[PDB]
Amino acid sequence: AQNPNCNIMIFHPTKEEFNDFDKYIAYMESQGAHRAGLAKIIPPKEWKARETYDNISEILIATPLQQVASGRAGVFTQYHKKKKAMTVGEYRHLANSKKYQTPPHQNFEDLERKYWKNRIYNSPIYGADISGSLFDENTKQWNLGHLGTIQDLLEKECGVVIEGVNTPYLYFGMWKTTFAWHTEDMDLYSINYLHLGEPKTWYVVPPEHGQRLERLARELFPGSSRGCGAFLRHKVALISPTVLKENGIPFNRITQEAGEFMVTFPYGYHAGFNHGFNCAEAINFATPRWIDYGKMASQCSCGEARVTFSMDAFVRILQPERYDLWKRGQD
Ligand SMILES: O=C(O)CNC(=O)C(=O)O
Ligand SMILES: [Mg+2]
Ligand code: NI
Ligand SMILES: [Zn+2]
Repeated sequence: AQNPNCNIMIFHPTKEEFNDFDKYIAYMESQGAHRAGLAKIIPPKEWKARETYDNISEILIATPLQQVASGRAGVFTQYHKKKKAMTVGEYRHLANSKKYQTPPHQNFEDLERKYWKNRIYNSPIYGADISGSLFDENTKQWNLGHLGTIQDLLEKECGVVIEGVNTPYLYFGMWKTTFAWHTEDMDLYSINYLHLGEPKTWYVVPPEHGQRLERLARELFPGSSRGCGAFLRHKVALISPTVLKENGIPFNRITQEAGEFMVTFPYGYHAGFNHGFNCAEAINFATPRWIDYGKMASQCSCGEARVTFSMDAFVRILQPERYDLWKRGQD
C-alpha cells in the first residue's frame, strides 16, 4: 500500500507531464497521494498562469465577509458579517493597513503560533467565493477554467445526462482570514492555485480517518451537533493543531506559496488561514474514483448549508433516498 502514513506529498511534474491533467491526478494517486487528503503540485519552470497581475485592482468584491469568532483560541466558530462592496485595490489597501496587516514575525512557524494564539481577538475581512478566473485563455495546461466538468464525468461513468455547470471561484485574503474545517460539496476533489501574494497554511485529516474528526467536532460543538447531523457542512468550526494532537486526531500541515497548486481529495477534511494579502482560484472536480464517495457523502438538511444549483442533480442521481429531505433544506 503506497503512503501508509498518509503524508502530504509534493510533486514536480515536467512540462510533458503537465499536459494531461486527468492522467497526472491518476499518477499521484498511484503513488498514494490521496491518502493524505491533500497534495502540493509545483508547476514546471516553463509554465505560467498569466503574463502579469498588474491589472487586477478593478475586480469587484461585491460582498466582503468580516469573519467574527466566538469560543476559545483553539476551539471556536466564526460567522460571516456582510460588508459593503469594494474593489480589489480597495481591499488590498485595507489588508495592508495597520489594523489588518501581518505582524512582524521570524518565519512561518512563528506566524502560525501567533495565528492560533490571537485569531479570535480580531475580525479579518475575506473576499470569498467570487465567480471568475485569472488564468489567461492561452494557458493550456492546468487552467482551472478549462477543466472537464463534473457533469460530463458523471455522464461518462454512469450514462446519465444532467443539468448544471462547474466554474471557478476567486478568493481574496488577508492576515488571519480563515477557512473552517470541511470537505467539499458531495465530497468532491478541489484544486486551488495561489495566484499572487502571501502564503496560505493548510491542515488536513486523511480521508480514512475523517470520522475521527467528526466525532471530536460533535464533542466540542455539542449544541451544533444536536442541530444538525452534518454540521461541518456549515463551514464555521475551527479546531487548532494543539487541540487535535491532545485528542489523538491524525492530521498534517503544509504551507502553500504563490505559484503553487494544492489538490484536496474526496473526503479529505481541511482548514487553514492566509498569511497576508493574497489571491487564490479554486474549483471542484471529479474522477471515476470519486463516484463512490459521492454516493456516501453526508448531507446537511437543516437549512444552514445552502449550496449551488448544480448539487441538485448530484443528490438526485447518486442519493435518491436522501433527495426529498435534502431539497427541503434547500427550500
Ligand atoms: O482558499 C480557501 O479559503 C478555501 N479553499 C478551499 O477550501 C479549497 O480550495 O478547497
Ligand atoms: Mg482589474
Ligand atoms: Ni475546500
Ligand atoms: Zn445543517
